[PDB]
Amino acid sequence: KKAVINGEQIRSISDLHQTLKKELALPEYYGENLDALWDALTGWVEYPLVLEWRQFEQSKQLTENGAESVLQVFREAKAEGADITIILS
Repeated sequence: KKAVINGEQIRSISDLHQTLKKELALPEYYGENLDALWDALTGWVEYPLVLEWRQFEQSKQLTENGAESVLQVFREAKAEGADITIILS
């Protein structure tokens, strides 16, 4: 699939969990964190996936580790075995 993080519209990590829940297509109980996300990517999302993380600054410093976490997982998937392309530029 092709996920895309738009920090230009992400008001807070709240919209982030929705952007991943929208691209990855997560369910309602979606933990919206590195646990449910990692649980998803590693058993929910469809690879090869494209995590085009646009503005990774906004939303990331606005919290403590929401964007940097969904990312530690996205990358953890393309690393361990997942076939995801984590982009940030």
